[PDB]
Amino acid sequence: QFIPLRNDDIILIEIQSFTKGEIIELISNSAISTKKAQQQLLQRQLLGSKENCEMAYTQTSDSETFSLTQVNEDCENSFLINDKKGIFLRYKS
Amino acid sequence: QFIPLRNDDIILIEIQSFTKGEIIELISNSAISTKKAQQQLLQRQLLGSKENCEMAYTQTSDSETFSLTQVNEDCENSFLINDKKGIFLRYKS
Amino acid sequence: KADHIFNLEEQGLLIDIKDDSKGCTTKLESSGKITHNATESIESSADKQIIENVKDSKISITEKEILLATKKSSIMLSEDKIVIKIGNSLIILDDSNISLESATINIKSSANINIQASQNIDIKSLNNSIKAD
Amino acid sequence: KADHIFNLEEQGLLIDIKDDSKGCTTKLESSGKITHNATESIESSADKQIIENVKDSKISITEKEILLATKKSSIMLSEDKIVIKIGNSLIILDDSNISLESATINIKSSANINIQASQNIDIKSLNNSIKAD
Amino acid sequence: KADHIFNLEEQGLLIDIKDDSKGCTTKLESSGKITHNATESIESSADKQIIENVKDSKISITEKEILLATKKSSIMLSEDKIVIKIGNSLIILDDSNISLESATINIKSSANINIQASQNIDIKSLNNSIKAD
Repeated sequence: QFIPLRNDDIILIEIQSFTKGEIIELISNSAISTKKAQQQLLQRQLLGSKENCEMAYTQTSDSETFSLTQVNEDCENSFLINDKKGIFLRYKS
Repeated sequence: QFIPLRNDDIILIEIQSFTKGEIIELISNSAISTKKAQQQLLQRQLLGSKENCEMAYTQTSDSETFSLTQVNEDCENSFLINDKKGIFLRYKS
Repeated sequence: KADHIFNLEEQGLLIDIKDDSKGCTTKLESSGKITHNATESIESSADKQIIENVKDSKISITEKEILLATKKSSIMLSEDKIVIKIGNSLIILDDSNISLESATINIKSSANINIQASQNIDIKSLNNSIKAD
Repeated sequence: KADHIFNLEEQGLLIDIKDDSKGCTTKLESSGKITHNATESIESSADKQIIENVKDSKISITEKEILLATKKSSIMLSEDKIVIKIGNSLIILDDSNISLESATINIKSSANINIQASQNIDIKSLNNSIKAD
Repeated sequence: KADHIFNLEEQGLLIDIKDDSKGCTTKLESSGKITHNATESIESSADKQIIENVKDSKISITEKEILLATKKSSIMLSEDKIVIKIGNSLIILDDSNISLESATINIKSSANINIQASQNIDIKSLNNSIKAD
């Protein structure tokens, strides 16, 4: 993978000597399930600048949705896969 | 990514002081190639509860299959990509 | 304000492409049906053939012919030659000829039978050629 | 040296499948159009029906019939029986029979009217049956 | 117990949708062919036109017309008016009129020519109008 450190994250930094600092861990995210672990089971990767992607996988109490959505100005691409309906492809505005 | 710690995994835990424990490493998996590294080359991500997904990529001695399968009760979604045949989509039972 | 769907269900493909009011909906259902719909038109061109069969009942198209054929019935709309067959009963239409061949001929009407001719008439026959008044 | 595309745009599906020179391009545009193209042929078989409608103007196909029907006009290319209707004016063609029924009949030509018969002729009429020379 | 496939190969799309025995298989092969299959039916409706062309050999459909036209041959199944053209040879069928126009007319048979008329007959001619017995 090549996912370099974007801005606006939070990092522990050691200073191991004089003029030698290092980067160790991450204390940050961009994608979290803000619901109570019974309504949803999110497993996703946001990507890109402006965060206009998801490699989401949501399982609620009812279904399972695999999805590859995008949001733009007046373009909403997707790639849905359920267990109940099937395989989708959409383009809305 | 947001892949929180599911159950039934195995973890090294330090106890760095009194009433302060921490979580460091993972000693566990759910997806492994149980064959002899000449029959298969698995590179996959299982996902979700019940583990009914694969973002698999198998290269045997013959072909290369990129796949996004699902197994349910009487629903077998997929998304196959070979090098020999092409691009698939399936729904079986 | 468009929508675009591409399903795969136990029913089958349900490809519709909708505008705010218009649309073009196609299916391929697993119960053996193929349907199509539109709101304006359906065009389908080719270069040599358009053949539509239900177990030998053709409608074929070539660059010059149009057949509407079954077993024992055909319309051959060729270039400059039209044939209509039920063997043996024919109507052949040419550039300057209309021929009508059969075994028997019944011609009924109610009011008039104008049979003009801008040149001569050659009626032939056998034993009877009767009339009434 | 093939290409294969499967789009989804604001226009709609543009499925073309091209060889080095040949191709099979289909669309379903969101402006209400369905087109198709080929370089060799289009076949489309079925097992019971092929029905093509524009608000009651059919072309239907069964295992034995072919209808080309609208409101108040039809061609029923059945097996061994051809009907052409504008009610009330009929042309029924059988295995060994040609019947032509109407109200009035006009028959013009320019040069000849050969009406042969290999057996007898039974012309019937009413009050007038006139001629000229 | 359904199957659903959506390929893309060097051959082309092979979309089949199968039940346990039934099916609806479509292709678009890269060798210039388009085929379709079904086990029950094919319907295809529209709203204005259905035009099928192989380099000017139409079968067009409107809300009222049906043309089966090529170069120099046509059947115009309009509402209440049927025309069959090979210029110059026409058969025009109306509500209460059958007209048949040509240059020459040949009419053969084998057994009978019944030409009835429930009112008068106006045969016209020129120099000859011959017969035999």
